Amino acid sequence: IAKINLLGGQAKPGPALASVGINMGEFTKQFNEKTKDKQGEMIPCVITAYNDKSFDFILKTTPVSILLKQAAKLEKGAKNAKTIVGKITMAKAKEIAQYKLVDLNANTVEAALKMVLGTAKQMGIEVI
Amino acid sequence: TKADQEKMSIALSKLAEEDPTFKTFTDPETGQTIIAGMGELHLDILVDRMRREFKVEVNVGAPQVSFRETFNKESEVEGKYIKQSGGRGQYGHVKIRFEPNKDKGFEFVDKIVGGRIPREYIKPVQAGLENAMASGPLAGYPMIDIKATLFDGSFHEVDSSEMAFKIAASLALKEAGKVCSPVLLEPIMAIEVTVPEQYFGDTMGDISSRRGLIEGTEQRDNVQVIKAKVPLKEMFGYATDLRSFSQGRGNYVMQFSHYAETPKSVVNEIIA
Amino acid sequence: MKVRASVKPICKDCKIIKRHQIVRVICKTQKHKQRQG
Amino acid sequence: MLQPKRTKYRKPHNVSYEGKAKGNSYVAFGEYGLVATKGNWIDARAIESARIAISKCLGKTGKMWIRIFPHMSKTKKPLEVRMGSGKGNPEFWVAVVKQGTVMFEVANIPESQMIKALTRAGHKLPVTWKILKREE
RNA sequence: UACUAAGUGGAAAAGGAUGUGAAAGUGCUAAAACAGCAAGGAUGUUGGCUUAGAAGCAGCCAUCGUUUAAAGAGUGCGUAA
RNA sequence: ACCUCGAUGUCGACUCAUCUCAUCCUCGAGCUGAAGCAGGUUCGAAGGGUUCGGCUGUUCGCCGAUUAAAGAGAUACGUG
RNA sequence: GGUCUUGUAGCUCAGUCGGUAGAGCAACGGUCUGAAGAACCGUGUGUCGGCAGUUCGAUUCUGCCCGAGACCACCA
Repeated sequence: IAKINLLGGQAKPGPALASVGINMGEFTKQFNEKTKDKQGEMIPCVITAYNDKSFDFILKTTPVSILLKQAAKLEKGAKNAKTIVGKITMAKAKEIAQYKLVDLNANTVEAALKMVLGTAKQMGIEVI
Repeated sequence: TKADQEKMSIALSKLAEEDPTFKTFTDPETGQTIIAGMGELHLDILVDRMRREFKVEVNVGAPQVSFRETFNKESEVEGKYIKQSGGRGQYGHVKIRFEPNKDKGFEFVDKIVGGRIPREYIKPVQAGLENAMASGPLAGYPMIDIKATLFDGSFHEVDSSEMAFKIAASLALKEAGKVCSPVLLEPIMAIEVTVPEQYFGDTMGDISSRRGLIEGTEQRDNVQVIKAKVPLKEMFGYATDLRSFSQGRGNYVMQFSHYAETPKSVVNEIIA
Repeated sequence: MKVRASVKPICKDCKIIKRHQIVRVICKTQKHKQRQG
Repeated sequence: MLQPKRTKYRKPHNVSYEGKAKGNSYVAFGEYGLVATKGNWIDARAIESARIAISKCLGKTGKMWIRIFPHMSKTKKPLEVRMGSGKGNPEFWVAVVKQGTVMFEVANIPESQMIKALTRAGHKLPVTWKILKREE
């Protein structure tokens, strides 16, 4: 409920996280400071009622799908999934699988790799 | 009526004394009375007062947009003018190339190398083209950003004074404007409609009623404000349209965004 | 209430009924009401 | 004017269109064919209306084959005329439809498109259309 | 021995029909068929493009891959998002 | 080309009007791209009603004004 | 329904019964011209109404169609 998909920068515009009762500044400061190490990469974030919904936040473990674009030797997204630009090594895919290992609701290397393949078969890059 | 316009000016000048927050002008663009106030009932009672106290009885008008004109490339041109007038005869043959392009304005190029025309007739045709660029074939709207390149010309014996070249150039420009099927241009404006998401669905509905541009939303620091690219002609009724659907809970701004070629839905109205 | 010569479910909710051997079509939208056939 | 180029006679006996097929009782080049359960005259107007109804919903991949042609014609006497002057001039061309014959066939396109096209074009003619599948 | 619910019979066309009775091909099911009901229906996934905002769901490329009886860029509804 | 021409009173105007709804209004009601007012569409529905003047022989037709609305088809386009 | 005619260039016109599409004007260049009128040479335009045949070959010859033009079609 009221899930937000936002970047690692500010949190002012998104009318899904700060539209439940959490103050804007008091936590946008904390997010822009703590997540500054991960600013520029999207982190899907979710919320729930604590006892009045004054402050109850959590963020999913960051998926590499946003960085799968640059992993695909690209600098900006592509409409078609049948276009090939560059080649991606296997070590990058292994690091992607291990990075989202605690992110994916399951845990095993083959499933994570196949899921990345599935979300990349549509993105425009075929994983190795 | 002319007397109606004069008494409108007398009423509005005195009405400005009673209410100086509106502005009154005569448009050099259309000649209508341009009255600028802030609301439906406000303008209604303004006209009521000027028809009761000042006894000015006039019907409602209709705002319009100047819809400037551009066009495509011409063949070269073929301009001729042969008439026995002007204290003598007048003969002139001209062929320039006149290319419209919204990047460069009037650039005149001269390419006389065999002596087909003296330099005394270069400035005349330059001036003729410069002053004839101001009118168009669709509705007289200016034909801007066109470059001229003189290539060929011919004059007669001791006849054929200067004005023959200018008249021939004007005829050639008229024919060229007719043949290339010109298109029109209107100033599209950015409208920053302000509403704290209370009437956002109404905003989309009202925008779409004018074929619209609804694509998303953005927030300014205490509210959400939506950018809409809107034509100028449909904004006049859109003011009361937006006011009505938001129930008087929305304000915006109207500024010149950019000049965009008129859609064919506007173009079909010019053919006669 | 409208009259035609053919009645098939135009929408996914346009069910067909025969009240008193009188054929009608009923759907979620009140635009989608007809009776004949 | 779906006119046969050479016509030795243009004023024949009108038509007796009732009768069974004299050939082309099978779908040869197409995959769905239009069978007629009742013969009739068809003027060029109705022929063209049905043809354009089929062609509007005809896809780029599909191809159509005609199995009929207005080999016959029809005259028309104007109003307020006393009976007997010979015969009128042929005003148009008439395709004769024997019952049990196939008039049009379609192929090279998915089945849904074919059946939808046939059901769509079925109401353009008084003849009770019937669908027929691929034959040999 | 059967049909009919229209007084059809005892007036009619194209078309429509989830109509009735019957016949035959085949499937599922008492280890419980279609249900309803009680439920889950998740995941990369605002996948990427589009318009600052179109991102389960305007639309477009792929239209898949995992946990898995099962989960669909989702079955539709509802948003400019 | 049909009974009827050893006659089948036919144009128009007034009067009797009557019938029918494939209803114009009044009415009930459904739906809507039906905010209200103002609507549109549709089913039922004949109980009742559906204006007057100028012009042309004129019902036709034109014009003007007016009413909830100022219907249409029939009776030898009824009525010597 | 017949009796027939008409449609050709940007305007109005002929159309070697098949052997071409043509001036003038609309409009342009040049030439002569006390000036200017003046006249001449020639730039340019042509599904010859459309479709089919016929014809060595079609605008022409034939048929059909469309747009237009005149002849009658409810009585003792």
